[PDB]
This record gives sequence, structure tokens and C-alpha cells, in this order.
Amino acid sequence: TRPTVRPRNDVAHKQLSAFGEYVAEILPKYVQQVQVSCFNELEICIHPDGVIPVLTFLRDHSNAQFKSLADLTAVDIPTRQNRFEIVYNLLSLRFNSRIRVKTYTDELTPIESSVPVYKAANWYEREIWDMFGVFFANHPDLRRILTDYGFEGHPFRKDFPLSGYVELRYDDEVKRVVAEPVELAQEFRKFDLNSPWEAFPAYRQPP
Amino acid sequence: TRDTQLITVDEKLDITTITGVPEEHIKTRKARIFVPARNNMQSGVNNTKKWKMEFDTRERWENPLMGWASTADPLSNLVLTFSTKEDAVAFAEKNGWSYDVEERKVPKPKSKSYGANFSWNKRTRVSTK
Amino acid sequence: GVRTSPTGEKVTHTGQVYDDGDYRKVRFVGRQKEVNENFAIDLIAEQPVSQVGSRVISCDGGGGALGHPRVYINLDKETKTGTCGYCGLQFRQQHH
Amino acid sequence: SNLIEVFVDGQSVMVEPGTTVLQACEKVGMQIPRFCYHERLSVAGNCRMCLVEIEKAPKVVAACAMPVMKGWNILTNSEKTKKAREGVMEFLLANHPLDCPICDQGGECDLQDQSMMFGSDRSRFLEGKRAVEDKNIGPLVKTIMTRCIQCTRCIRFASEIAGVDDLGTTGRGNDMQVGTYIEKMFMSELSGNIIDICPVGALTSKPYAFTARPWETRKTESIDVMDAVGSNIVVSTRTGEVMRILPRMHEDINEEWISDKTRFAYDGLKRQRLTEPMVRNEKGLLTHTTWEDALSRVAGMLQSFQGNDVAAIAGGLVDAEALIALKDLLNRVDSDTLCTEEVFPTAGAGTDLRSNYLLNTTIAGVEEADVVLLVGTNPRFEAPLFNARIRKSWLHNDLKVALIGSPVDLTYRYDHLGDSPKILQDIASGSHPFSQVLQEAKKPMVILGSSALQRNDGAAILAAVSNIAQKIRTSSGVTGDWKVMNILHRIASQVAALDLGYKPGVEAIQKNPPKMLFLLGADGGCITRQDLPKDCFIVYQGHHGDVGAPIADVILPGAAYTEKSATYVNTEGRAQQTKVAVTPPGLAREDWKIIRALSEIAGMTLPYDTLDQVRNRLEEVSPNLVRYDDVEGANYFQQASELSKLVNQQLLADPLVPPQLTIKDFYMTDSISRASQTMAKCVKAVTEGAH
Amino acid sequence: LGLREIRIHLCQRSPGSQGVRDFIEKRYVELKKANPDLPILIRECSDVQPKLWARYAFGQEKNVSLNNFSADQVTRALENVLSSKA
Amino acid sequence: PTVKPPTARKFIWTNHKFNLSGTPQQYVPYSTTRKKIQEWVPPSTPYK
Amino acid sequence: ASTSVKPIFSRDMNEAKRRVRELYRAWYREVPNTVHLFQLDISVKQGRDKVREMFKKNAHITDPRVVDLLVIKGKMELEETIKVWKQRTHVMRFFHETEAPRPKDFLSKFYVGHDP
Ligand code: SF4
Ligand code: SF4
Ligand code: FES
Ligand SMILES: [K+]
Ligand SMILES: [Zn+2]
Repeated sequence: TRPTVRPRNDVAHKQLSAFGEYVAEILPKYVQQVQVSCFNELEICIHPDGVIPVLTFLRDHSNAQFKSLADLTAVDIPTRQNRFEIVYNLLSLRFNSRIRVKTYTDELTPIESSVPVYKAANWYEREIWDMFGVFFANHPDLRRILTDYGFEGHPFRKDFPLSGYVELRYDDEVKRVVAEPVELAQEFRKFDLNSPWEAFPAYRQPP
Repeated sequence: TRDTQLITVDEKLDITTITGVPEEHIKTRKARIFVPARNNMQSGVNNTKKWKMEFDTRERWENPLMGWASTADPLSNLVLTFSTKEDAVAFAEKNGWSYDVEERKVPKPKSKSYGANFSWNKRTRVSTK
Repeated sequence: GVRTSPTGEKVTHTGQVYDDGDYRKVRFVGRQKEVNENFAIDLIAEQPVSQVGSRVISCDGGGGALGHPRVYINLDKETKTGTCGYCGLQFRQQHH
Repeated sequence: SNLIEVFVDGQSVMVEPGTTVLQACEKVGMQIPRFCYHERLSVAGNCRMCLVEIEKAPKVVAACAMPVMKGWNILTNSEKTKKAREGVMEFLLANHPLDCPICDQGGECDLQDQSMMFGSDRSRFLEGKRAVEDKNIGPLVKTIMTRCIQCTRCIRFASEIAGVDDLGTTGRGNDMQVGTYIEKMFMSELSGNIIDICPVGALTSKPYAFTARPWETRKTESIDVMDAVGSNIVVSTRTGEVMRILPRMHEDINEEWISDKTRFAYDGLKRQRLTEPMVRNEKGLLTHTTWEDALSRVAGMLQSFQGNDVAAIAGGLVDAEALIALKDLLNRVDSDTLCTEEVFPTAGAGTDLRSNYLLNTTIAGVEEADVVLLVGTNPRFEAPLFNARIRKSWLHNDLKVALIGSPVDLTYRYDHLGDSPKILQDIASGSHPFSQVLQEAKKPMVILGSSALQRNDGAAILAAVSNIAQKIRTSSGVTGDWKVMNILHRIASQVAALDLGYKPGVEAIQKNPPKMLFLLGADGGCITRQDLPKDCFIVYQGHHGDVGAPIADVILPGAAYTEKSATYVNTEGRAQQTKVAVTPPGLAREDWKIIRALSEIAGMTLPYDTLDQVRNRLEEVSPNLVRYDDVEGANYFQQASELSKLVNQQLLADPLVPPQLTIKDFYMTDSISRASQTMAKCVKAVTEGAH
Repeated sequence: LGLREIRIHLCQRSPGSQGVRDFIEKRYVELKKANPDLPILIRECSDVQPKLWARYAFGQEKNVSLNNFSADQVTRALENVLSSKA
Repeated sequence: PTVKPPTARKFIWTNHKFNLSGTPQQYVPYSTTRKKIQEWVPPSTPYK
Repeated sequence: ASTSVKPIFSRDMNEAKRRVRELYRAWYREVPNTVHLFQLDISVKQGRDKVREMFKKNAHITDPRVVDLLVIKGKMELEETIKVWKQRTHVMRFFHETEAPRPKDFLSKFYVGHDP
């Protein structure tokens, strides 16, 4: 085949598609959309009420057995009404397969903690709360994990500035480290890099 | 539908108090919601598809040591992308930013005729090719 | 080359020099103003013009792939030399 | 029902007859690659980059020129189309020079970008390349013609848009060259636009050369103040400095063009700038001081004078926010002598009715007119983008143009009726034969230049022109909604001042000389110290030290149009606002904030502390001033004509002579352009020569 | 202490400005004759409630809403402004 | 270099220098560009 | 409808207000220990006035879910203080001791710069 072109795997594509329909048939109450990517990754998009039921089924069902929570993160998309996309990446050692489960939320809508299903989720959900400000209901110990104590804001939101709002220095008069509004000797230089010509016709959107 | 018992909230959605933004950069800022103009140096139109939100420009000054451009504006580089004008307005309102909206400027359809270059009795006849 | 201002400060090849009342020259007291003394504008001017026997000549700066992108220089005008946009070498058509 | 059905990759689209294949693809959001095609130029069809496969047709067609036929399926992504693009891109790059690192187009080059998206990734061209001599066409446009791809856009622009036929092709085949053949400078008020349309680095801005790369610039969308057209622009800045001015498309104003003064005079913003407040010392010399001290001196004088003892003149670049602030301040000492340098007759309605001083037909309405009468104006230099609109209609709508005044070169042929103003009497009465053409016309348009109203008999001329307009409009021929009478302004601040109730001209100040004079950017020199009492206290507020500043007692450094968010109303009455691109230099301040600060020191605090509040104030004086990008129609031409006929004034004998007769008078007309070193080179080029 | 300026704001099409429009078409010319040196700024803008602004000495301003006024009510509103100072 | 000497150039230092930090020969940074905005200079004579 | 939303903890403002008052009491009683434990140079009165100032600035909220998140964040802040996860620098960051007072009147801002 073409030496520079990634080869397609049509068997895995068909297997993942069939299992995606399988999941959607069993949990119609929650599954909103199922898709398989051209590089063979299965995504299950669900209503946020289905977090615990869907994850529990995927972990415990005999034909699923997704015992490992590889990763749990969020994505901020300000143009959406529910700006926060919550992404669960699961691994099945029994069937040597991965699956992605996605749901959504806004700044004020809690999501149910998945710690009951995966104890791995404990710190991942603290990170989502810290970095995105998404609240997780019934989390055993929800608090910041990566930011400074007393830090204000959620810095992975698309509208949080790259350099933040405050900066630190040691002040000799008060004999301690103090926080002050950020000033930069050199402002970060924004580059406009996007070409004005379309690159990928296959992804064109209706006018 | 749901087994989760919902509540009714008629309040206008406002999240200023829970975003951590300093008071200065909510009330004294002006957000501009617009579709970027085409860069006239090129004919490609692919950078005129989405709505953008930017903020009012503030002072930049020269660093005494090197002459670099310094700033005290934390929002000087923040540019948000939106699918529609309504999405951009909704985002600005709930964040408490004052804003202006500029309507999209679509080029108007033109009447193009190659044959017009060779008119028998009209001024569109070209003197050269 | 390196000239000096009335205050005694050296002028860089970019023309920079603090004027009389600029406090910023205090940074040089007890230290020095780093200035590069090989002005490229003077050095390239010392080079002689190459006489060639064609209307178009190409320059890659010498050394092959260690030079600059290869460009072709038109030599039709006889009122000036053809200069390389990359390295500044000059060419002139002999006879024609 | 005339629309036909065609398909773009199988998706149905309904298009009107005559639509090209390229335009059909636009409707479904697909942009065909192009080089020679430009939607505002005549079709050329020579680059062949737009070639596309029609389903079942063995030969590819030039999408930019081929009319689409019913039932055609356009395959914009088939192997046949993609191979055509790769082949054409290969030919374009064979002789192109390896110049991207040293070429200013790099980073915003259609050849670079379309090579990436539609070309191959490597070369199989193993020969030597063509090299071409450079052509000198003036001090604004640099030429590196080895980069030219012979798209002929510049030739078609110069011929069709600019009305100049100096650019052509010489030679044949691979040695075909774009240029002027002889040594000639392409000096036109629209010349700089050939930089934008040229898809490659062959034509570039000489003032801009080597200073920046496109990705590193920040774009501030703003408005031009070099004339009263109100051209939309993008101000490119980098690390707090203005780098260049580019056009910003506005179909109803400047389309995608700007004048050379708009494009290149920005370098005047870096010279002769007022950066600190200044007062006169004991030796009578201006010396720097603090804002506290300068305002206290001004506030002390303002508190001791009232009524006609206080007056203000507003120059041509003042914004509406500053104008209203100064008017409110002077009103609080019960002074109404708020004047502008640009005269507009106050006889009859005067400024009571907006229709009396606006371009009522609007700029875009020129394309619907079938006759235009130009009176006492050189629109080519007073409003270059408005003159380009007239040429566009002359070209495509076969518009008939007549001129009363000096016979200037408008770039299109017109009918010269003479220069005496008495011809206006003949046309009104019906004696003149051109009177019949106006009566025939379905949509006549009569344009009177603001420059012609600077004559001492301006009221007579305006009455004469209004008489012609009203005899036509209220009669068979023109619909009720078509507006005939138009004023063409040349000063960016004039219409806003008139909307706000300023007195046009300085006659009021001459009648009752004041003891305290505010010069708000007033650099025309209409009022000098020889026209004022010996002890007149003059306060100059502005951004350039030029004419007003040398004679002032206090200088208050204001901001330029690139350094503030300010409202300007163009010649049509359309309100538009600039945006801050860079903050003002040194200690300079936003102009309305200076007046607001002054009022607080003087104990007459104005009731607005923010920009939004002073704009709410603008709405209370003239509501249209905050309706941005909207043209508000003005009526009551009959009422204006009734008041105009009440006092009969006699025209003067001297013929109408525009202040600008040749291009040399175009470049320097205000403080910014007079400080521009680029504009100075332009004057030298057109006067002395290329040498 | 007297009147300094008059401004009349109105819409070009709204029925709430119909009376103000009638006043201009019928009576403005006569009003301007009697008051040759008084600024009477007529400013039309779409979708505004009609108003009469009167500016007196030293920057004091009064506004009177003219919404749904007849041409005769507008006349009397202007008469009060012209007669009574403030 | 006694066997393969470096290529000679007119601009190469003939006198190598060691680390000058902490001495009067130390490098001191500064902006190499010229002033960007020229300020207006008032006339040196009284108005009248 | 779109106004039918999922609550966090409180189903209405009266339930939310109870949580606010409980948080305020916890902070009010913590200040004396914080001043002693972190050996601060502020008085207990200064600390408690700072607590009151922080609660007042959010007095205008009428959305129970927003109030819920304010209380959730306020309780996290309290836990950081009580457990001594914060250091003295973090506690003193509420008082901005090294920041000079920025001017607030129009004239004072006019003299110093361009910002409103
Ligand atoms: S015109 Fe474009 S492709 Fe040609 S040298 Fe310049 S940047 Fe490169
Ligand atoms: S100079 Fe530019 S616009 Fe003119 S023909 Fe060449 S590539 Fe086209
Ligand atoms: S764009 Fe059609 S041939 Fe050039
Ligand atoms: K170009
Ligand atoms: Zn070279």
C-alpha cells in the first residue's frame, strides 16, 4: 500500500460499529449518539443522567468488561450551551479494546461522581473541578488539586487568560510572598496562523 | 423523561461572581463580537466563517531594559470563537461583559460575463487582455 | 564603521545611541556597551563586482547547500549592477 | 422562475442564468482556487487555476468564466480536477523565484497557500529559471517582477477601476512582461490598491517593506478619517506600533479599495506629535508641564469669561464625542460660538434639516442613477472612492456625467457644460439643452461639492443647485423615494458637527471676536491672531503640532483616530466608530476626556464619565449618531427649498475652481498627511519626477 | 436666561411621530420665518419616540415627549417652549 | 587544529576572550532600535 | 422548560440562604484561631470585617445554584484555612497589603493613564 498513508483496519471498524449498536440497543434511555472514527475509535455520547448506569454496564457486563478507567477529562467549548464536554476513556483487557464515553454540562449543572464505578476517578474529577469548575455530586473529597491554595478561577477554561490575573514575588517590607496583578515585561505575542484557504474538503460545513 | 427532580429558576444566567475574574476586567471592559474581515492581501475566505469575541485594546509600553512591548492587560490576547452571533452574545451576557455586535458582511453576488469584454457598443469592452 | 556620538558613546551598525539626556546610559557606567565592530554594510561594499557573460546569472551564496536559496539575477539594465537579494554580491554583464 | 438547477458534487443549487461555475460553487460554500479571477474585475481566464471537471464532459472548464448550464454536475474534488490543479501549480512555480524568506508576501501569499492546499509537495523542474528586470512605477509600489505570475489583475484594475491605461503586457510567450514599457510612474489616487490585488510579492508596499510578517500583526478594524467617505480599514499593529493600513470590505462604501492617502499617510502619526501639555513661560515660549498645571491655567481663564468672550473652532479630524463635550462645556458658560473651519451656508433652513447638507442618494445609490450633474467639485481628489463609484456606474450602467466647473480629469469622459456659475441659472430655467436631459432622466442625481460652498456666494450656489433639484424631483420622471439633491463633503468631522448644531465656518468668530479661543484640532489657519484681540487666550487641543499649536497659549495633547474609539459621520450621514489600535503617545489623552477633566477643574462638571455615557449624550442631541453603520434617510427638501428662496443672493462672476486641480494637490491636505514623509515623496515624484 | 436651541427628534415612518411629521410639513417653514436666528434642529431616526428638546442659557435642557401628539399639540408644545424660558 | 586548521575569515576574532561576567567588560543588554515617535519641537520664538 | 434545571444542593433561595448563614458562622468562629495559629498581625476585628466584606459583595445573587457554588467554594476555602494547608501568605492575600490604592475618581485616573 501507499508508503506514506496510514493503512485502514476494516475488521476493527466493523467490530466497533456492531458493539456500538449493541450498547445503544441496551441503554436507549441514555445513549444519544454513537460514532466510530476513521482510525477506529468508538465514542458513545450519552445524556449526563446516564453516567453511573452506562459506566456500570460497561464495567460489569460480560460482553464489555471495561475494568480500567484510562483517563477522565473535560473539554471547554464556549460556543455550546453546555460548554463542558466530559470524556471518559475506558479500557477492556478481556477484549483488548478501548471505548470513549462522552457527556456534557454547564457551569451550574452537577455531574454524578463516578468514584463508585472507578476509584481511579477520584483525582481525575478533582482535576476537572479545579481546572474547569465542573462540580461532581457526592464526591468523597472534592477540592483543588493542582492550583495554588486560594487561587481564583478555573484556568483551563477558554476565557481564562494564559498568564492569569495575578503573579507572585517576595516583598521585603512585609517579609513574605505576596500576590499582585500581572504585568509582563514582554507581552505574549499572539500569532494569526490560520490559512484563509480550506484544507480539508471532507469536513466542510453547510453555509 | 427524567428521574432527577428539577427546580425552576427564572433568574437571568449570571456567573460573574463564580468565575474568579477581578472586578476591573468585568465592568470596565468592552467586548466586540464580529465576523473577522477578509485579509485583503489574499482571496481565501476560510477565515471569515466564524464569529469572534475580542476585548478593547489597552496600553502597551516599552520595557526600559530591552524595549520590549509590556502590558498590564490580562485580556490582551483572549479571542473566543463562536458558531453564531447568538452564541457569542449569550456567552458575553452570562459573563457580565458589555458588548457591541457588528453584523456579518457577506459580499453581494456579482454579475460576471466574459462576453462583455468584447461589447459591440458598450463601455465594458476591454482595450487589452 | 564604529563612529562616536558627542557624548562619547559608540553608535551601533543599526544607528542606535542614547542621546544626551537619556538616563538609560547609566547602565553602561562601570561596564561597557557591547558593539560589534564588523559593519556588514561596509564589508559587503568592499567586494568586487563580478563580470559575467550572460543576461541572467544565478547565486547561491557559495558553498552549495551551505549558502542561501539559489536565485537568478537579471542583468539587462546597464545603468546598475545586479545585486543578490540574499548575500549582497553584485554582478555586471560584460559587453552587452 | 428563471433560476436553473445545477449540482455541485451532487448537491442541487438554484442559480440565475449567466452564473459562472465558480459562482455556483460559492453558493454551497466551496471556494474554487484562482489567481487571475477577481470578482470586481473583468474576467480574464488566463491563469487556469480554476479548472474543474464537469461530470460526463471530457474537458475541464475554466470555472471563473464558464457559464453553468442546466443539469451540470460540477466535481470540485475529482481526481481530474485535482490533477488539473497540480499541473497548473507546477507550471506557476517552475520559473518563480526562491524568494519567500526575503519576499514581503510570505505568510499571506495566495501562491504559497494554494501551493500547500492544491499543489504537489516537491519539484521536478530541473532547468534554470527566468529572471526579469524590475520596473519603477513610483515611490509607493515596489516591483519585483521576477515574482510576477502574469495574472493581469493589475492591468485590469488600472484600466477598469482607476481609469488609467498605463499598465500592459509587452513581449510574447515566456518573455511576456507586465509593465509600462517606457519609464513611467503609475501615480493615481487609487494606485496603492494594486498591491492588494496582486496575488504575489511582485507588487508590494514600498513604505511597508521588510517591517513585519503577517502572522505577527494584530488587526484593529477601524474607519478612515482622511476624507468624508468613511472608508472601512484594518489597522495592522505589532507590539504597540502601527505597521500598515489595509482596506476592509464594505460593499456600500469603499467596496474593497482605499485611496493612497488613506493607505500611506499613517506614517505621519509618528512625526510632529504632541506628547505633553505645554504652557507659555515667562519668556513667552511653550514649555512642558503637567496635566494638573495646564488644565488649571485653562480652567482659570474659562471661569472668568462668558458669552461671546468664549468661542471654539473644530478642525477636520475631530470626533463626535469631543465635539459634543466641547459644545456642552461652552454652553455652560452660555457660549454658542461653536464653529467649524469648513463653511456651509446658513441661509434658509441651514442645518435645521439634515437633507440640506447630506449626500441623500447615498454612495451605493450612484449605481442606480442614470444622469449625474457634478457642480464645483473634483470628486477624484475630494472623495476618490466616491469617484471610483461613479466610474463603475459609467462603465457598467452607461451613466451620463456632466460637470460645471474646471475641466478636471475624472478618469472617465464626461460632458463639460462650462465653469461659470450662471449655467446653473440656464439649467433651472430650461434654456440650457442639458436641462432636457435632466427632465428625461428617471433617476437624476445632482452633486454639489462642499468645496464650492467655501466661496463667499455659497448660499447663492446652493440655492441655484437646489432650485434645479426641486424643479426635477417634484415632477414626472422620478419616483417619490428617489432623492436628487446631494452634498459631497470632504472633511471627516463636518457632518457630525452639523448634526450637533455647530455653526459652519468662522464668520461668527469674526463678527464677535472672543477673548478665549479653543482650537480643537483646528489647523486650517482660518482664524489667526491677526483676527483676534491682542490678549486672546488660545487653547490648542490636538495630536500634531502644525498650524494651530504654534500660536497657542496652552497645548493639550489629544489622541489620533488610531488611538481612540470615536464616532465619525461620513458624507452620507452614516455614523461609524473607530477602535483603539494603539494608545496615545506620552501624556496624550482621549480628546473628550480632556474636556471632561477641564470641566471638573472649572467647576462645571459635565454629566458623563465613561465613553458609553458621552455616547448616550450624543443620542440626546442627534439620535442617528449612535446608529452605527446605518444610513438614516432625511426628508423635507420642499421645506428647505421654500426657505432657500426667501432671500435672493447674487452669484459671483468668478468661475468655479476646485481647490485640487492635479494629483500634486491630493497628497497633503491635513495635519497627518502634511507630516507624512511618504506623502512628501509622492509630491516630489509627481512634481520633479522619477529621477 | 433665554432659549438657545430647539431640537425635534422623530421617526420617518412610525405612527407615533405622525403629528410631528405633519407639523414639519405644514408649519415648520412658518416657524422658521418668525425665528430666523433660532436653531431648530430636526433630526429623524428610525424607531425613536418623538421628543422636543429645549436648550436654555448655561446649558440647561428640557425635553417634552411628543409621542402620539397631533400637529396642533406639537404647535402648543413649541409655543410654551418659545414663550416660557428656563 | 595543528593538523586541520580552521578556515580563515577577516571577521573572526584573532584574540579569544574568556567569560567576562562579573567584570567591567561584562555584557549589558540594551535596545538596538531607534526612537519610533518623534515629538513636536515648539518654536524657539514668542508668538508676538 | 429551559428554566427547569437540576439543583446543586438548594431547591430555592430560602434553602440556599440557610447554608450561607451556616458558612458565615463557621468563618466567624474560625477567625480567632486563624489569627493565633498563623500568628497574623491583624486583629480579630479586622479578620471578621474582611469576612463580612466577602459575604456582602455577593449579596445581590438570586440564583440558588449560583449561591450553592459560592457556599461550596467558601467551604473549601475554610477547610484550607482550618487544616493549615494554607500558609500565612495565602491568608494575608485577602488584604492586599503591598498594593497601592488605585485612584477611583475621574480626574485621578485621567492624570495617571488611559484606563477608565
Ligand atoms: S510571491 Fe509568494 S511564493 Fe513567491 S517568493 Fe513571495 S511569498 Fe514565496
Ligand atoms: S504584477 Fe501581480 S497583479 Fe500584475 S500581472 Fe503580475 S502577478 Fe498579476
Ligand atoms: S481564475 Fe479562472 S483562469 Fe484564472
Ligand atoms: K502583492
Ligand atoms: Zn547570493
